[PDB]
Amino acid sequence: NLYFQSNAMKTVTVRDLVVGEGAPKIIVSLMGKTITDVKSEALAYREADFDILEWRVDHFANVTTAESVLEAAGAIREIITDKPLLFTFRSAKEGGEQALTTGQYIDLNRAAVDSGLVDMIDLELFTGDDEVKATVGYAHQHNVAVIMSNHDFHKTPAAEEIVQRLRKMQELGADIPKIAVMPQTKADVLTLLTATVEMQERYADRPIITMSMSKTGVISRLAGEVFGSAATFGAVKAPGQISVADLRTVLTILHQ
Amino acid sequence: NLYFQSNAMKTVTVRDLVVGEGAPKIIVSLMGKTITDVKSEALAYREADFDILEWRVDHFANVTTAESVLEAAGAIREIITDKPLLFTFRSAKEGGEQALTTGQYIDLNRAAVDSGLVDMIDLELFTGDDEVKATVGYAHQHNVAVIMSNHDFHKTPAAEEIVQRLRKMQELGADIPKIAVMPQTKADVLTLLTATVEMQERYADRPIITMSMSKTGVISRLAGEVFGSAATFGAVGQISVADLRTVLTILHQ
Ligand SMILES: [Mg+2]
Repeated sequence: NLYFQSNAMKTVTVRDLVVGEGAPKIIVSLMGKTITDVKSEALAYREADFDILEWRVDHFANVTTAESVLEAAGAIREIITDKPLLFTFRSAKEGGEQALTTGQYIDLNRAAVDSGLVDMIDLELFTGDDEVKATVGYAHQHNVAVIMSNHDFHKTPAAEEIVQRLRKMQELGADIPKIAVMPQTKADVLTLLTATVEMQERYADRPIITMSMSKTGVISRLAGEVFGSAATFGAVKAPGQISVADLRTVLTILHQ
Repeated sequence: NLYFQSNAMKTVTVRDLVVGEGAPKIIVSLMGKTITDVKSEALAYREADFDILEWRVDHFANVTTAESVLEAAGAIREIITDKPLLFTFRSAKEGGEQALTTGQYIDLNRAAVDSGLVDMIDLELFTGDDEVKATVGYAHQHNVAVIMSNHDFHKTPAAEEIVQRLRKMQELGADIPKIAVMPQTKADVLTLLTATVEMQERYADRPIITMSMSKTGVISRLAGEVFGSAATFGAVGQISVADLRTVLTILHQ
């Protein structure tokens, strides 16, 4: 556990991966219900050309048993030994598969920070300012980086509001602010790109991750190098996801 | 000559190619100075995967000699027998390599129409309203389609102005309005895409082609299926024709 960050090139370096420099990094997510399912996925992903491995812990059936989470994290880390591992429990409020109280959610993340098996944790911006601040501090004290997140699965907020949220994430100490929004029109995709550009230009001093969801928003997953998003999600493995192989092809074609 | 057009799906069909439907089409350009150069380019492009061949006539040294231009169109057509051929003299004012009087430019396009060898001509929006109306009429009377164009190589107009130009092209009878603008900032690229969406959804009853130039605007060359541009330019920072098709296919699903 040790990561670096620079406000000159606006980068975060974890496990030798420099987020915020060069081409957008590909994040793939593990969604298994059991420990063996998580291993099957990790084995299947090991060959794929991705950069960061995200474990969606809300899909894990035994998330309330500390020993089981630790065992599954340990199993992933022994299959994917050199790529950064991001621990993500998506809350029910923001589309996650299970529900946990605020207290449990914070304890889960603190336990993931303690394990030494994860390089990063995902904390939701709207969890509560006191709780967010406390958990960011704890993660940082253990050399664990924080991706702070916010999702709107049904609409796209005004560009100014998207910018405001990303700024608040920086205010709260996020190492990498992250926002995903849902377009209802084609203009909404451009609104998300506008917000990304404005944030990068006016306020960002670290990498940021942004996305417009659905088939309509797929260009937001491809044009990060120009518009300013530092990472993008792909499936190894709906009609609005793009395969990791195809994402890598496009990113390479667009790389400058 | 023969082409079709439909305001239902907003398409123009020329030599079996349906512009405005499915994935955006790829236009490649011939830039040769001599008929021999033009022939070599066309031969080299013949086995590339592109949809429309554009002849950039302003690059042609013998443009003022009517028989030379006709012989060169004939030579291209012998090599590229199945793809639509777009005849384009880019004027000096809009970045073209040579200068012609308005009259000479109109005579050149009329001669192209008369040849029967070209499927489409490019006419510049700002050529002059009387001349544009007369030449669109002439092309149409001979079943030649018109791509009406406008370029700004140094800046991006306001979104409303981009839309206004595209609407004016429609009003003047363009089969396919086309605009290419240069971004000075990242936001300018988004302004071009915004204008594209606005035009296509609110006013267009036919295909439109839009582009934000430079490496910064590459996304405008890839995302036409969603935002509304019907075609994009490639060559056989710039993305190649092979790579362009790869990405367009990926986005088409
Ligand atoms: Mg169309």
